[PDB]
Amino acid sequence: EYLQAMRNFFLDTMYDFYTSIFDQNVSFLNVQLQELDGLTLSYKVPWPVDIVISLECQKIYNQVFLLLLQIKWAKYSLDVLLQIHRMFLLRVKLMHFVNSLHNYIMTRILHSTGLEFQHQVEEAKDLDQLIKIHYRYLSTIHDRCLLREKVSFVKEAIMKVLNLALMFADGWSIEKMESDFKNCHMFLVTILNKAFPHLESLALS
Amino acid sequence: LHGLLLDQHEEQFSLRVEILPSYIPVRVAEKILFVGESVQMSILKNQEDTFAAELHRLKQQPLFSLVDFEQVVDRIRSTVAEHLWKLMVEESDLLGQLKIIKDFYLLGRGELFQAFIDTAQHMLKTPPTAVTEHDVNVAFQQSAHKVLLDDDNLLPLLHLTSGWAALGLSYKVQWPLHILFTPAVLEKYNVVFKYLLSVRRVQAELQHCWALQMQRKHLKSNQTDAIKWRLRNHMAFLVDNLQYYLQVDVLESQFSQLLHQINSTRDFESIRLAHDHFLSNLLAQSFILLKPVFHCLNEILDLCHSFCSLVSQNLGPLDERGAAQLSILVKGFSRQSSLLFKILS
Amino acid sequence: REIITLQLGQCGNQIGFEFWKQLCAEHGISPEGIVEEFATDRKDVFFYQADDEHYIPRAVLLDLEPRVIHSILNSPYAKLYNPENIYLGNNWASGFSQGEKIHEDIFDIIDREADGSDSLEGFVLCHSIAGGTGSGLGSYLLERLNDRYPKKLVQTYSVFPNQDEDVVVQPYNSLLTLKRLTQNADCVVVLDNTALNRIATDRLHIQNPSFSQINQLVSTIMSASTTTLRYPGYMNNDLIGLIASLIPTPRLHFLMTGYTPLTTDKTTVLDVMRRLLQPKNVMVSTNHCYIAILNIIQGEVDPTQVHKSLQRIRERKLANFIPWGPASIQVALSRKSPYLPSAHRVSGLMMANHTSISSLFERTCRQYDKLRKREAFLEQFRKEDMFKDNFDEMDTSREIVQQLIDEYHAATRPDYISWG
Amino acid sequence: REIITLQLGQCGNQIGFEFWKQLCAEHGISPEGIVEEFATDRKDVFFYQADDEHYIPRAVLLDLEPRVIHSILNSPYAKLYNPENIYLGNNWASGFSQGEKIHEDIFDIIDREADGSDSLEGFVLCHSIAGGTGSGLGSYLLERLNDRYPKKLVQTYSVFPNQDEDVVVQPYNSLLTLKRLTQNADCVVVLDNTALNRIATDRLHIQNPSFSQINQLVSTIMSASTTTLRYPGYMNNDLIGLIASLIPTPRLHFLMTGYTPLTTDKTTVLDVMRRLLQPKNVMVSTNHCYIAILNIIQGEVDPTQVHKSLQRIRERKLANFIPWGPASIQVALSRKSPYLPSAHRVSGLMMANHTSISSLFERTCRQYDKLRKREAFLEQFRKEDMFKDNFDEMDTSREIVQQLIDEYHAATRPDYISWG
Repeated sequence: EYLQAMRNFFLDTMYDFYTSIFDQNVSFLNVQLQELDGLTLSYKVPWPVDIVISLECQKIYNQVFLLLLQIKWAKYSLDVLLQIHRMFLLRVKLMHFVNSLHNYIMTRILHSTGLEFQHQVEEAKDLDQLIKIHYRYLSTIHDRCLLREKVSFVKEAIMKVLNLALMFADGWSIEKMESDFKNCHMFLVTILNKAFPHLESLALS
Repeated sequence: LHGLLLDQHEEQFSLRVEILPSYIPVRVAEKILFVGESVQMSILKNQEDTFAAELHRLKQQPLFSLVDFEQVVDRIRSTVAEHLWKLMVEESDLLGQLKIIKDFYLLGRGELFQAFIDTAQHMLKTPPTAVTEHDVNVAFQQSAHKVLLDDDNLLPLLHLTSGWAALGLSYKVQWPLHILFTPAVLEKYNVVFKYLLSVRRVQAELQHCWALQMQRKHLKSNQTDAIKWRLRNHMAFLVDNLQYYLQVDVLESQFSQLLHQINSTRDFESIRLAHDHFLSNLLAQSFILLKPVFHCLNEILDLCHSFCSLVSQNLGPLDERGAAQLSILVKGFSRQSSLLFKILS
Repeated sequence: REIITLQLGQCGNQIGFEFWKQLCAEHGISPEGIVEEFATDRKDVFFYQADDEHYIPRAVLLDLEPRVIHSILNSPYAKLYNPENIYLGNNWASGFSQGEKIHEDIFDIIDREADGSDSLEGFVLCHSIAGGTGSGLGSYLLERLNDRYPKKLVQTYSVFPNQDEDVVVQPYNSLLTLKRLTQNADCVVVLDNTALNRIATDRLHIQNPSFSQINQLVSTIMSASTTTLRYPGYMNNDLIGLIASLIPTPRLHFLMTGYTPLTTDKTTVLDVMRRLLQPKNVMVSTNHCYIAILNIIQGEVDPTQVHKSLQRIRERKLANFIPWGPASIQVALSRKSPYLPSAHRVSGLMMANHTSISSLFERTCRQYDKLRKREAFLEQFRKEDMFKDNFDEMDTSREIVQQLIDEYHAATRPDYISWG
Repeated sequence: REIITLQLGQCGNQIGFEFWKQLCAEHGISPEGIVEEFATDRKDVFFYQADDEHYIPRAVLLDLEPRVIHSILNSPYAKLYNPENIYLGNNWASGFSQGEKIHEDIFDIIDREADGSDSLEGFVLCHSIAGGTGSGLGSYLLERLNDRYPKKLVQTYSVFPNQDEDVVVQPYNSLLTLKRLTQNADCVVVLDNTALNRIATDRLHIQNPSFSQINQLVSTIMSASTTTLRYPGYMNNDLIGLIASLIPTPRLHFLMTGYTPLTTDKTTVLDVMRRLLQPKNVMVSTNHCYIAILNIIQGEVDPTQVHKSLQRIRERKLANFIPWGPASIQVALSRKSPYLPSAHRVSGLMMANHTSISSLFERTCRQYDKLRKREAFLEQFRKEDMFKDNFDEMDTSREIVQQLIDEYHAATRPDYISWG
């Protein structure tokens, strides 16, 4: 139950939680959590579960939590607004682009393997092999997620389109965003053209 | 009994002259190895104590006789091969896998291997074997998906090492549940698959180059019966269509014999003889064994490719110095077609 | 967050009452209002967490000369909700004027329920296009919500009551109400009772109780549209995040509806996918082309071959999106809720921005145009003359909807790199 | 690949409906359209893989002043197929002119079904030679298919309705339609209802329901002709590969039909081989000689003594092929399909290019010639005069068919090293 609750804390109820961060104070975060970058949010692991759940597991949960905040920042910023017309051209060409991106990280990685991982942890038979079944989930979902492999050839596109989410919020000039976008999108596709088999679930657009 | 290997302490692993007795014949020495290998893969344990008692009885006797001893080793071998046959035929569905092997290797299915030539015509050129290699697998999987087949297409894969005639088919079988299929068996299957692919490839050209009725005599009175290639188009088609209807019988006889033989036998060791005859018959009857007659057939296939290339571009009848090529073609066709009727004499 | 439901008109109050009975059966609440022991999802999107340990639903009922509202009242699902928002002609101008004279106290009803909530996310309106009492009144009060509340979102659920053709003042009321739906609404869900009635008469032997089963269909579509908000899911658990993706331009915001089971009396997602693209599954029906498609699938299936199904549908090569835009089918998956027995629990829905409805807009435009030309079918009531003696509001609605038809046709084409 | 069936005329729609009921009984489909659990062969040659999990057959029904099409409609095999291609005089000129005036919308029906498919291999036409409503209309639209589609193949299934002799305008319509079948068709399957009716009255005691059992015979011949395409075989699983081998010249493309069982109420292939060469087995009947023969045998036999049977037939020395060509009997073997009970499952068919039909062509030529000489049996309707006042189309058809008769006779002889 605790292992379930971790990946539902890091990453309805959480939408109210997110809007207050959309709008540092270390006590405000503490009272909101118990009710995109930075963010001291954590829960203590009691000792009978601290000898199975490791310290470096919380860090991986925090990696994906921080990244999900950045994704939802871009997605929500292009979803909270109601050369001139070209804005709308710049809207849908970017509002799709994050929506596909969020569709890849969650469904292909964090919903397939998690739905399997519940079925995996119920087949463990001791304290000790639970650790190994857990560590053979962490070190591979951390690899499927773009955090440690090719993080300057694929990830930099995801980082540079996050600046567009701030520039477009300011603008709510126009051509200098789509000239950037069509550049980096085709860079991503002409590097993604190597599809290694898992790359194909997004080598699509 | 236990299946233990390396019971020899230097006086899967192969046989050797120091562990091979010659006063006991070699044919029983191979059966001993077979009996030993099969335990690890088994209903030998159930009767095991009975086979212990025999051996213990053979331990007691002060005199040795080959006549009694050979019967005991052959009887143990008989029951072991029966145990293998009982499981592979029924619970691993060996016969249904033979159907798949036939469908994709002897080209006993035609949807994939027509659409694959339709959706890829770039393997006529030499492959870099790293872009073409990805492309052939992509074309294969995309062609299958149009109408059904969400099931299989895990076991068959392509393996490209021109790009049509160095292409292979990498398979997989259940390795614990099948030992009748090893790399060499599927290698023979690869060779026959490539030859049948070559013939299917040239027939696609023949049916494509045929538009004599569609556009080349319809709505036009054309330049035919003045400038024409004499309609050798019809004649080149028949000599391969007939060899090819013959190929159909060459395949189907062996397939019927295999699926008749397997029901009769109930030991796996006899099944091995049946299959090792099946492959050898297919080889020589399709003339895949290198012979001068097979090289005549390959020369015919080369001339067919070269003739189809001309009549493709020609569409409505035209002399573009194509008569120079046509003279070579009629000469070579006459010469080699005459040699096709000295192999029956 | 917290979303308030406003129902007006006789047809709108009927489909709202059916939806509230649907969520009464769906969630763990009595016909009394109290939470039950089979409640735990989010119950604060439509139900005010009241102080009675009752999850009292936020249902604002407004009417003008009510008839069927009394039949709604004498039922155990009209004391299901009672936060004191229950309140007691046939033309657009007459309904507009009658909504003008009594706007203050019902707007005070709106204000009381608005400050009564902890938070506000949207006002969703139950409406029927040219429904008589609903028309005019709904357009006027829709303008007053868009005037008084610019920080909140307005959604409109609207049906077109037509028994396969027809009222001669109906194209005027639909033209004027559609002008209000264009410039005072954020998202409009439009359905055709003709196509739904034909499919309903086809699928079963219902012909006389067609309207009652149509209420069940609309209630299931509404509950499936808000299931990911009511039940703990992942994405767009506010209204605005759901609404934002389908709309590329705030005038193409009219969404076509789809529904996979043609009767409900075990498949993969691939089958229902290749089903619901085809117009045997569309319940509301040059070649007119989708701008963007959103799909929500709710069923008991094992969700990984969805990427495989996207592979298969991609290279089956059925449908293409828009020239100027790199658009995509947008897909969400949810679970079908318990506490209602349904054979074949796989049920699919599509919310899609389609240009085909422009033709149907033009159909209404053509009808209004010919009645404008003949001038014997505007039916000359004194309310229409007193409301507008010049009838230039019809001309304004006509020029706005003609610019809308041109914008539809230019967005279908690659003339949305240019202007039309 | 994927082949679309077009049926027109009353007789053509009847034999098409019989063929579609035959494939409904043959394959694992309901009278509803859905795939069953006894389906798995290829079902995409004639049935569009539709999105209903229904294999909906590709059956394009066209008509002109329909009568029996309504009797086709009120039956459970007219809702077997419904992809929306169902559409609702007695002379060749009148049918030509009536097909001229309505060609656009039915050609749009053809275009809709043509782009509706993933792929296209051929358009196969159900027709009856001088059938009244079918004649003229079918020739005109056949010309329009050959004009509009030069990349696709056209096959024509045609029967000659004659109750053992006769209509006096029938030789004119057959001459004109045969001109269109020569220059606008790729393969024409021609049958004689006289010879088939005589064999049918001989084999059983059917004399009044002869036409209904003739529909069963034509349906079995059609299903056996396409069985190797519908069921997984080896060779010519496109139409064009099957059509290509029998035709040495695109004007000798009219094929004689054969059928081995004379009634169907265990033999080797040798017996049915030496049977089907002899004209007791030919259902459509100097010495006129075969150019090429193709045989398809479907039965439950053990296929190796086929080479032995070819040995025996070779040196029985029955038949010789053509002087100029080194031709050969071409043979394919298939299995008779399940889900229809048939005593003596051995059934043989021959598709053969024969010059004997030239005599029958000349028979029609002679009939037309004598009616051309007398000029009291052209029956002088105003449609024929308005279509062609000079009647030079009959002269063009006559000179083309006379060149065809001469080409037939020269191909029989060794004067196809020369020209005739």
